[PDB]
Amino acid sequence: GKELVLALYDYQEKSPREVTMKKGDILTLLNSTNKDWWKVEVADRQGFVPAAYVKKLD
Repeated sequence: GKELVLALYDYQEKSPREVTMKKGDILTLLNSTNKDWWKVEVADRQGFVPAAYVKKLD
């Protein structure tokens, strides 16, 4: 993924495959094939966060 999304809420990772984000963060959308969990890159960290908690910038 190369597109960006905006974190709508803070989100602390709850499992090994998740990643933490803060509201306002601009993340790189890595994979949105799953309806519920999108893989994103926050700073230099990658992982899944709830899809509904981020908003595509496009």
